Amino acid sequence: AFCNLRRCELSCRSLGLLGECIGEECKCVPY
Repeated sequence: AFCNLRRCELSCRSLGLLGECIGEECKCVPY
């Protein structure tokens, strides 16, 4: 499976941030 970027985003949105995928995993970004 791919990284769930379309849900990673909604998760970082709860912190007021953007979401981003690196390799197979999720992080948040200041963008």
